Amino acid sequence: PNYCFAGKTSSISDLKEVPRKNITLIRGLGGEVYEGQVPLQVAVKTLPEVCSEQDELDFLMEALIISKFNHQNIVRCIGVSLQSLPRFILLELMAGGDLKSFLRETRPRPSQPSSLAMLDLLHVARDIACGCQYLEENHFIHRDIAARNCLLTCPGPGRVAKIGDFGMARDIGGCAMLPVKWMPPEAFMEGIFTSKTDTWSFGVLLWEIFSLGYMPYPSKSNQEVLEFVTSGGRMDPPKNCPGPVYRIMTQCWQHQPEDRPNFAIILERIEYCTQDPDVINTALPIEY
Ligand SMILES: C[C@H]1Oc2cc(cnc2N)-c2c(C3CC3)nn(C)c2CN(C)C(=O)c2ccc(F)cc21
Repeated sequence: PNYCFAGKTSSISDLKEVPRKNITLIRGLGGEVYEGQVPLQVAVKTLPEVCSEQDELDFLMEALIISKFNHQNIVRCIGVSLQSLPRFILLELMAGGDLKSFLRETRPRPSQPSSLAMLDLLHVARDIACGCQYLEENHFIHRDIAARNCLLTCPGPGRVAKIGDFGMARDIGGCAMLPVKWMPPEAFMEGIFTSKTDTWSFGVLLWEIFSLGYMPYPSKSNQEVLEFVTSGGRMDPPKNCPGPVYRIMTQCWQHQPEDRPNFAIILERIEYCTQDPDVINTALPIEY
């Protein structure tokens, strides 16, 4: 199978095959994902040896997708190991892990009262919006911009957030498998996807970030979300969320895709929130 990006067509022959003998698995991280070494530290995405032909093409497509991107806020691909079984996709090891687990585990707590501040959250949001802007200007529609699909370079203050998973854009599973909680009305009703699909999803990711890793639409099922969103329903601000941050979310959630901001506008608004002392001086809630 072939793949086209930035006006250039590529094939499996363009993937950087890393000799299997050079790869060593260290631990399971959560097909399985392992921490590995090539010394270069890597996250090893594996293809189960017992899989369908569609699973193989999906895996090969994902390798092509990630290898052709070149941006600071998109996970790097070191190479692949497709000439040995199980097949491997070699990614940049992101020591901070996924954004969802990070937010949940690093929540300000009585023991860690200042573990995260509004500025840490704004920096993550900017980093992903910068990755989204690169995808938008390269006419790539992600389809699942969500905390679970983002990674961090380290747990510390100099962390860099990156988009780490491209399984959804690759697929294009059933109804209860569509990430309807991250989807705008024209995507779940008409199956229409544009650059404005990622804007809506980004607003939901912003809610995930500022809620510190909660599941969107608390207590609502997929069908309830579908009906809620269709009827003009929107999420409330996460706890202690400054008004200017929530305003970015509600602009991302405009019913008409044309009324939703592009990522250059999102980045300008995130930048303004970081400069605003009334935003960054707001204390995050302390979980008991
Ligand atoms: C495929 C996988 O990639 C990585 C996974 C990790 C780090 N870095 C890369 N590149 C990683 C680590 C290591 C620091 C220990 N801990 N956790 C919790 C994860 C996440 N995870 C198990 C994944 O399956 C995952 C999730 C989202 C994603 F977007 C890509 C990946």
